[PDB]
Formats: sequence, C-alpha cells, structure tokens
Amino acid sequence: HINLKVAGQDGSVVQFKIKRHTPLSKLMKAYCERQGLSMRQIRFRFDGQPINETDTPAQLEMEDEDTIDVFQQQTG
Amino acid sequence: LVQKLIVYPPPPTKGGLGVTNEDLECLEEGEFLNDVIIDFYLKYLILEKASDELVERSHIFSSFFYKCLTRNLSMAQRRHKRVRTWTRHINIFNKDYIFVPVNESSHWYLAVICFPWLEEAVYEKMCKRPCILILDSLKAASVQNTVQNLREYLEVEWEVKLKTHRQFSKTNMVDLCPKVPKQDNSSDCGVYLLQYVESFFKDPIVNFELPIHLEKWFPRHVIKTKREDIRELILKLHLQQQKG
Repeated sequence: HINLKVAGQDGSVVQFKIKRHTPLSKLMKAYCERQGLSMRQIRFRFDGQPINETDTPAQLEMEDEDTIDVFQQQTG
Repeated sequence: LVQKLIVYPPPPTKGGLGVTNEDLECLEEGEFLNDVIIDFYLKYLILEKASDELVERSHIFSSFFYKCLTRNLSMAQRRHKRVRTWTRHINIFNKDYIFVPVNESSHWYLAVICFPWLEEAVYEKMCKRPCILILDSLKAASVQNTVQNLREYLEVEWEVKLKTHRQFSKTNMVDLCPKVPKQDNSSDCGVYLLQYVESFFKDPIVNFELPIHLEKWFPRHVIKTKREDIRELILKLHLQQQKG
C-alpha cells in the first residue's frame, strides 16, 4: 500500500491509498466521480507525463506521498 | 461514444497520449486547437522529425507545465515546487533549447529558452546568447509576466540541481521576439505554434543578432494545409495501430 496525492487546478489535494500493483484506473474513476467530471475531460499527469488507466504505481515507479497532477482541457 | 483513434507513442512504450475522435474535432476550420492535439504533434515532431543532434540538445515541456507552474519558501520557490518533478531525469542546463507551450487567455504561444548554460553572448563567427525567445502568431499581453516567471523558474531549478546561487535577469537572459509569420484569422494560434516548432527543428536559430528575421521561415502553403495534414497524419497512424 502507498499513498498518492491528486493535485487539481484549484489548489485542492485529495489523498488515495493504493497497492503498488493495482492499475490506476479505479483511483482515476474515483477521482473524477468525487469531483464530478468524466475521464474524457481530465488529464492525469505524473512528472509531467501522460498516465494511462493500465499503468500501476510500480511500473511508473511511484513512491509513497507522490503527487499526480490533474488538469482540465485547454484550448486556444 | 468516444473511442481512441491512437495512443502516441503506442504501447508497450510508456507515456503514450490518447487521441480520440472528439480531439479530431478541433482540427476543423475555425476551431481552437486543444492540448491533446498540441501535445500529440509536439511529441511526433521530437520522435520522428527532429534531427538526432537536436533531440539531444532540446527539451519540450508538456503544454501543462506552464499552467501548473502558475496555478518559509519564496513565491518563486512555491511555483517551482509544483513542477519540481517534471525534470526528474533532465538537466535543462545541458540543453540548448527548452520549449514551453503557453496557453494564456485562450491563446497559444511559444517560449523558447535558449543556451541557458551561457552567461553572456559569445561569437564563434555566429552570435549565441542566453535568452528567451517569444514566438507568437498574434500578440499576448502576458508576455513580460511569462518571461519573468520563466527566469524565476530557471533560478530555482539551478539552485535545486546545481546547489549554487545563480541569477537570471534581463541582462543575463534577455527576452526577444523574432519577426515570425503571423496569423490572418482568429483561430489558428495553435497551428502556428506547431509550425514554429516544426520549422525550428528543420532550421534552428543559431544566430541571435537582432533583429532575428524569420518572416520566410516556412511557406504559406504549409500553414494553410496544416490542419488537414495533422488530421490525415492521425488517421494514418490509426490504421497502422489497428494492425498490431
């Protein structure tokens, strides 16, 4: 089990507990649900790189108290 | 029903970006490009169009880097802490060109940090200078604020990775706006950003004497067909990825 932070554009941070080998898919769904958006609207990034539902903390080599950044769509 | 046309780069490669049919909608004429198309095409340029020398001397930040940066410690340190892990395996002080896509007030433009390892201009007989280039297809009011935020990012990144004090100021890292080809409508800012990066990889700026004349950097026909060219590229990659 490790703890991950999800940091959003409004300054909020939400904590999640996850096992090193669980795919991130359900944490991402839980995050979209708890703040009311869809997967198609939220970009998940770790160290600035795209994060996919298939990925696990182990494969991304996350540590306890690491932060995932979340952003909404940008247009110009 | 939204379905993903491509993941780029595709698995097993890590870090792939999903592009959906909904993302393709922003390539129609008159539509604002979104972050997915920008980030996809910039990764395509570095993986398939940049020379091998340019890849080693360049770094391209995600289009969310600047947005994340600007979302005990000083205010500069506080901004830097938000993006501190985005250079985990990168020494930007060993790069010649650092590309920063900027979206401010629904307008794309490009900042390029050039030769940050230099401390002053040097001639050998081309002129190379430490500086921040602003490449903008329209005109953005936030330019001076962007440039100062990037100087302050460099100072903290330097102190964190090199563990000495180094100042980045207007005299040390001047801001320049090359004369680039400009927009003729109200919605093609993102297409020009992509063309500026593409043309930089084909013909990098190596003489920094002012003014930097880039008015003929690319022909008119390439920008007029770029939206269609990007769409056709994504459809070709889609058919390739169906096969595997």
